[PDB]
Amino acid sequence: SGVNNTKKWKMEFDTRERWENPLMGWSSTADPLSNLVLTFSTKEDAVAFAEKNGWSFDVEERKVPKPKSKSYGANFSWNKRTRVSTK
Amino acid sequence: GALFVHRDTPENNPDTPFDFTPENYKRIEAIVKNYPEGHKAAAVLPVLDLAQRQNGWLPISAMNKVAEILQVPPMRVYEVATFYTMYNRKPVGKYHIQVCTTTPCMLRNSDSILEAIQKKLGIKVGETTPDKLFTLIEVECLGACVNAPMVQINDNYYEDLTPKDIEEIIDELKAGKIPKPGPRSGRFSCEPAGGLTSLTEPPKGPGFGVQAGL
Amino acid sequence: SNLIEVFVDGQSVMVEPGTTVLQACEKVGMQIPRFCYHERLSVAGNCRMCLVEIEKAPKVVAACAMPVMKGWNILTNSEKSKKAREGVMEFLLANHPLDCPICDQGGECDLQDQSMMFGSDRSRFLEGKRAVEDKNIGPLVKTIMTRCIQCTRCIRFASEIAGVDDLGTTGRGNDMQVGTYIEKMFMSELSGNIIDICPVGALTSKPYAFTARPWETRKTESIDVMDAVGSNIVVSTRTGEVMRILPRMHEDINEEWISDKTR
Amino acid sequence: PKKTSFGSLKDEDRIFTNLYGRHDWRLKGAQSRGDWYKTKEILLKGPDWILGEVKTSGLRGRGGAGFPTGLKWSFMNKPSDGRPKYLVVNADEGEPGTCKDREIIRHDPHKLVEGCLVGGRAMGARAAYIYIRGEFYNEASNLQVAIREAYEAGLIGKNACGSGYDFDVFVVRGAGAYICGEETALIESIEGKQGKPRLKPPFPADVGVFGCPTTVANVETVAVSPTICRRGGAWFASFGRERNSGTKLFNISGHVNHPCTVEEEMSVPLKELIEKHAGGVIGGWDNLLAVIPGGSSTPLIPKSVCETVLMDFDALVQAQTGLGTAAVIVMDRSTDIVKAIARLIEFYKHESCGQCTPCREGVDWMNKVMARFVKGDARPAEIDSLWEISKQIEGHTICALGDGAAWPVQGLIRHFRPELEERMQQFALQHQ
Amino acid sequence: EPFDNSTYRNLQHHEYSTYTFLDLNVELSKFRMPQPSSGRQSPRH
Ligand SMILES: Cc1cc2nc3c(=O)[nH]c(=O)nc-3n(C[C@H](O)[C@H](O)[C@H](O)COP(=O)(O)O)c2cc1C
Ligand code: SF4
Ligand code: SF4
Ligand code: SF4
Ligand code: FES
Ligand code: FES
Ligand SMILES: [K+]
Repeated sequence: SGVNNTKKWKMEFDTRERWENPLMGWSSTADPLSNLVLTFSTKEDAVAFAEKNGWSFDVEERKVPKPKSKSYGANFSWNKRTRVSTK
Repeated sequence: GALFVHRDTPENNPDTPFDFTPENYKRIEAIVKNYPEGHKAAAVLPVLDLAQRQNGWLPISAMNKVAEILQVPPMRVYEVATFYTMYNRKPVGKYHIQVCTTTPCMLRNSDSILEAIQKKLGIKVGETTPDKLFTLIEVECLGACVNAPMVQINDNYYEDLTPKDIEEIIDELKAGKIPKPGPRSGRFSCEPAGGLTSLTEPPKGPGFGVQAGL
Repeated sequence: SNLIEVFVDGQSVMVEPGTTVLQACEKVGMQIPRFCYHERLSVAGNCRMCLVEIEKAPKVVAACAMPVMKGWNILTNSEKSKKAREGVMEFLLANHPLDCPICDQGGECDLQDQSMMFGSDRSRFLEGKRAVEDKNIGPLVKTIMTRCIQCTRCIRFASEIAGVDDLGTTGRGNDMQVGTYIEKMFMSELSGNIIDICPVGALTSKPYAFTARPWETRKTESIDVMDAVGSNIVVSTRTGEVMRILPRMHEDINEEWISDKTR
Repeated sequence: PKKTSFGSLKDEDRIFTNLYGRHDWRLKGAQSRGDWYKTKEILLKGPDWILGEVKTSGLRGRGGAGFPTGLKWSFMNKPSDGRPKYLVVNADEGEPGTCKDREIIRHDPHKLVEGCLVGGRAMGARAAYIYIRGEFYNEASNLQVAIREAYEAGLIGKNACGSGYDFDVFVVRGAGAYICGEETALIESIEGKQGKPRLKPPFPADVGVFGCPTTVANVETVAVSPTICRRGGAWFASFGRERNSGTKLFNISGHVNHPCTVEEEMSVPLKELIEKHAGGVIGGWDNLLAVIPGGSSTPLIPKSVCETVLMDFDALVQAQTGLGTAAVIVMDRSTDIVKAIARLIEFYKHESCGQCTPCREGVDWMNKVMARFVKGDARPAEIDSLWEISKQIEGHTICALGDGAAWPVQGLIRHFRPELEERMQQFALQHQ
Repeated sequence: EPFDNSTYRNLQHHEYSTYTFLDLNVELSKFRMPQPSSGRQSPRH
């Protein structure tokens, strides 16, 4: 329920092949740029890194919870069909 | 008991025979019309009590059936059935032997009365008689604390009891006889044990110190 | 116009009348700890962790179900607030079973993080903990009911978002068993969402069943294709396999729920 | 000019002229005792006059809260938005030691139903919801047949006492709980839901039963209302202390010679009450160990303070307790205070609402620790922790019963801490 | 007629049947008023 991990822009690279090692079942890969994420304060600063390092980037947008309206009085209404059946 | 996960059983199965008498149905409709429409589910508690009167305990079929008469989801009836006190989710004896051991009620040695019932019936706290007439189960403050340790026999109040006073009361119920619900002493309802210290002279009649026409 | 001026930790915020206290401090980043208040769900105040110190007030207030009005400074970090946070959380952890080594929610465990942030570092409990029998309500949701603490989250979700009025509470006191009473089978198109709204590791994904643990898995974002709504999902993968499918947040698309078909 | 002492309330001034059940509790006897007199003008004068004498009387809360009835009922004086206004009467009698309501439901029912009618007229309410405790069966039927008699007399309902106002009366029997005594649980229990109290403010005056403007009131609080308006608030303000005016039934129980209840002036020296009506604590006054002044929730008080302390809301407050419901419970010297408190707080555990975290986890935890103290297996350090968790319970609960169970623990600690300590050393000695 | 403070004439509660509560509740149902309407039949509607 906490929202501390959704306050910093992060840049990550695409996933590549993950084959199992013959000797013992492993997750061996051959893409060095696999476990490399980078935190960024704001989006324009994050993307400024991408062109500067010449990486074909894809940008999403900062999804934020829309502001809701909560009222404990609604749980017991006279006519409105929002009367909670049990607390 | 202290159980709250009902398990379907040969007697307490969802198909357990339960209904409401034609006399009963006109009582539920009286309960329903007493309460405003749009909130008729408020009548769940009186109806659930009424089912208890009809068939004693409350089988799961009885709780399910009253749920359909109240157009209420069956579990919502389940919650209120297993949250209150006199709703008997399991079969009980013909006379529910209730006793209070709260501090204002136990200060006058309620244990002696409770022990006296236990030895006379040969029934420990919680279980019922082998003949299924009496069930001695302890309850909290029932409301008559100003009197001596009292017992709630099924549905009537007996007060001012004594380790001897329950004895002849119990065997009265055993041998098909009801006693008089009330204090077992000279005190009628709540009067002082030594006599009367209030309401001595006749009360003032209608009309005393009315200011102007009111 | 209509905006009511209230203060949080001294700083003044501009809030729409009827705003709850919890929302007001959220506008500045202060996230009051919670266990019962879910934004998509109703408000119940059963959590008793959102207790916060009102300025020049004698009584700690429940930040969730309280409409804030003007001339109030929400003393989030006050000593009175922290003591209330400490008090109720110790009550929460009193009867939690020593399971989270094996409890699957270990790693998310909304109890663990809040204990690591708002809670003591030792237990003064000297009695025996209560144990609660498990109830089966699905081959897809596990129920170690002895762990969960007075949900009102499972209950509201069933009665508001899924409509299935089968989950409930049974009894009072310390036990007050939460479940279905009779042996019923909680199936709905959105039944699986009780798993990710469970702060405690009682309602857990039965197909998951300790396949992996949170820190080791990598989360990638995608869109489900099982339905045509197109719910945004998070495909948690590790070592080259998919263990869990989690619902992302997209509001208008899927809120934060996904169908059991997609999960 | 002012009453230096208090007590010996005039018998004519005793509001409940049938509290002992020694007079006809039917309609005919009630009106023969002053009931149902000039209700016409009482209903005709409107809420403004009815509430005016309530302000003049300054009736304090008789249900265990002590809140002034005046402004509490004044919250209803407000134009209707469409939601019908209701009035409910709390008759749970949940508190151990409470018996005052139980007797006066059956002994003078018509006075109570007339009390609702006068209260409802000021309240602008539509229907009366007297929520009687389910165990209270015979008295509930006694009150209901009284309502039928009043209905046949055309006193309530259609054209109440020929005044145009229409006020219905319903007797709803509960299904057994302390918690239903709480005002929001009573609303929840009436609504057919689980008897779990709802949160704080949305207010009952705004959102009450079925989401309608309502206000709970103790049975005695509305019982005195007719006698209030007929004789004015000047009746009630004459007796009692400064903002502790009026009279009240006093549930004297426990280790006393004559356990009984009695209507008497309030703010009376506590020694006078237990010595006059109860004939002193058994074994004499010196045999008294502690007194629970009103209700279990209010902390107990040792005899060192019981010498004088007047029985009124303020006087109990500096006595580190409260008047509550004037349920006088008296322990003697032979009484084990630790055992009595454990029995008291074990009752709270059984009658715990279960909703909120503190009162559910803490009170059950209070049971475990306090049970260990009674046996004595505990260690001396745990005494203060019980105090700490008691403060954690206090003020952190939706229901006031949590604070109603923390106070007895605090009262026991503050007044008899050596008693547990020596009892604690006794266990550590014989067990070795 | 004479004032006698020695009788508990409240004794009709002794011969009270279990059904009595609802039994006489049925009979005054005539002496009631039409209950207010919430509009919708039930909160589930
Ligand atoms: C746990 C609990 C139980 C209560 N039980 C009762 C009761 O049995 N009778 C009562 O009159 N008030 C009781 N009250 C007090 C109510 O909150 C409320 O003050 C009362 O119903 C009406 O008080 P008033 O007449 O002063 O308005 C209880 C409160 C709590 C918290
Ligand atoms: S919920 Fe599970 S992971 Fe969290 S503390 Fe309890 S047992 Fe441990
Ligand atoms: S599983 Fe989660 S939501 Fe359900 S009762 Fe347990 S803690 Fe509460
Ligand atoms: S404090 Fe206890 S009695 Fe009060 S609402 Fe919470 S659980 Fe119920
Ligand atoms: S004290 Fe015995 S009934 Fe409350
Ligand atoms: S967040 Fe749980 S009580 Fe407000
Ligand atoms: K979970």
